Amino acid sequence: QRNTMSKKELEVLSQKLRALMPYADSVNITLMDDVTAAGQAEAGLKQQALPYSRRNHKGGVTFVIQGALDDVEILRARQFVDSYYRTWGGRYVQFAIELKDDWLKGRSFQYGAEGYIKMSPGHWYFPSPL
Amino acid sequence: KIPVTGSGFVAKDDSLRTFFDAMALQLKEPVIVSKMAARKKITGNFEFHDPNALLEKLSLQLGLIWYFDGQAIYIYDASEMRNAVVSLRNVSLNEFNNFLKRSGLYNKNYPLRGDNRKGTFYVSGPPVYVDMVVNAATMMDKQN
Amino acid sequence: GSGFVAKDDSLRTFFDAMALQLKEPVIVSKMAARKKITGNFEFHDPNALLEKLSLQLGLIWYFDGQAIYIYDASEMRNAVVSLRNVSLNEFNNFLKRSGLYNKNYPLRGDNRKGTFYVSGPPVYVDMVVNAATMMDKQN
Amino acid sequence: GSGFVAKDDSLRTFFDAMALQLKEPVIVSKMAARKKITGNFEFHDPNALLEKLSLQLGLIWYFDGQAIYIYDASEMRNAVVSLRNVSLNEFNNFLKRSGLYNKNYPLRGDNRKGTFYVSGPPVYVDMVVNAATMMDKQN
Repeated sequence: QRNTMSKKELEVLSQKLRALMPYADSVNITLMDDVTAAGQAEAGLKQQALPYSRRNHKGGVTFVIQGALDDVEILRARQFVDSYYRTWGGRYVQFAIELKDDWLKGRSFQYGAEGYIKMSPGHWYFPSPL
Repeated sequence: KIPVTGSGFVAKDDSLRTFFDAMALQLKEPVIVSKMAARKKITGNFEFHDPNALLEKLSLQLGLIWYFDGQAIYIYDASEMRNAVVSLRNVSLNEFNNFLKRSGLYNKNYPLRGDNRKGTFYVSGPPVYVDMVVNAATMMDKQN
Repeated sequence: GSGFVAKDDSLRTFFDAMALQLKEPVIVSKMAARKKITGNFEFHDPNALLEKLSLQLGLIWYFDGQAIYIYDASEMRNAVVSLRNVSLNEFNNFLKRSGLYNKNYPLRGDNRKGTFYVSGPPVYVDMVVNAATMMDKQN
Repeated sequence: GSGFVAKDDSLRTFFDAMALQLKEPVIVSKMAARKKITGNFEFHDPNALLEKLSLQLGLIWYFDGQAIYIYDASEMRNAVVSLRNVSLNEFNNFLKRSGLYNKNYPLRGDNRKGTFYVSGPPVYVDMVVNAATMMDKQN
């Protein structure tokens, strides 16, 4: 969904990538779909029950895992990220595991006169008194 | 250099006096917090898009009483509510209530309980409201 | 829904948590604030729960129209008061028309006489005695 | 072109710097002289800057015609007074012609009666009570 090269100028790229790797015989080029690379990254992060946050923008996505995670949520998030970078790489989707001292693991709310309103994700976090 | 995006007041262990002073611009009147009701604390991120509903909901979750007499907002706590019984002689409750309605001190949360055409009734509320109702009711009998 | 998980709370910080489902402010006395209570409670009808808990704990309460007062049982005071020119039917109709008539602590006495007997919470008896000796002197 | 650069002043150091752009001297009380302020200000419209700062800091102010008195909000007093042989409309017509009429703290009461209610700064209430009681003794 982001490349606009024709069939004639896709064999030029395959013939030029063949000259870079002298051990190869013919480089096969296939077009992977673009929403499957973000859906597998989202559903694999929901399956481990990890508090995450998705930020969609043009030309790549990102998933942020903030908060005071415990040892099981760190070992499961690090094992899934290292089992995903092998398959798809880090050109499109990037993970953002970071530890801060707030008991709400990423989310934030403000409270007035009707209940709670879910705030937009920002960089500033409220420090947790417990 | 204050990085937050929206609007609101963030309180980190405030003393319930600087909080209600921060709500004193959205409320267009100054706020007078009492001495015993300023020993409580509050912590969180708040947002005042309309203040008269937040003040009513916070007065019941924290436990407080408050009164607005046209110029300021007096805030007490629940354990300071005082009451009194007053007996008129020549003016009725139905026309003293017209004095409160014409002036602007009528408060529907703390009305006057009593007979409509009589002289004795019962009032209970904040100490700035009771000490006004008693002093004006016993100053209208000597006027008439 | 709603509720309040109390852990060693002390009956002044507990009834203020019920002071939102009840729509009136709650005033707890000093002797009734020494007792403590724990557990997970659920507020969906508070006027049926405060009646049962004021008997299991031992308390008396009263709602005068603007707040709810709570004392313990050993704070009840009594009074025997007399009237000179109005009867019991005038005072009971004054209480029913004003709205301070409490059906659980009524006035015991002869229906056409001057004397009766009041017994209840100290904010109820201090109103009935004052409004009975300040009303007959008006006439 | 003008402006004060406050670095940890004491609200008496600060408001005297505004006493040139305001054309009247400023008198700050000693309980409202404990609060402090910092920042780069700009005195181009001080009658709206004094109004905005008195609500953010928490203050009440009154200008009678010679000076500007500034109190903190916890010094607001109130009083109820009764006039025997003059009504509220001629006393308010006295204040409209004497220039002591303050629209922020008006007089609450019946429009042709003797009893009314007043609240504001301690220099406004102590003037209004003495001026109200010094006309009935004159009549």
